[PDB]
Amino acid sequence: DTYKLILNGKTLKGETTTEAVDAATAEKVFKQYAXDNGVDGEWTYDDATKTFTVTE
Repeated sequence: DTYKLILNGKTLKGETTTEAVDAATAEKVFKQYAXDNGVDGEWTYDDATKTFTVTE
């Protein structure tokens, strides 16, 4: 299904999606994407909304 990543970083801000079979695939894309974008913050996940949040 479609999973969402909400980025609230110092310089990086946005919302992206990915297509994954499960959230624990989605996390290991998002936790790559957040690497590529040098994001180092606190992560939360809400299953009801299939949304990841990372906050520097």
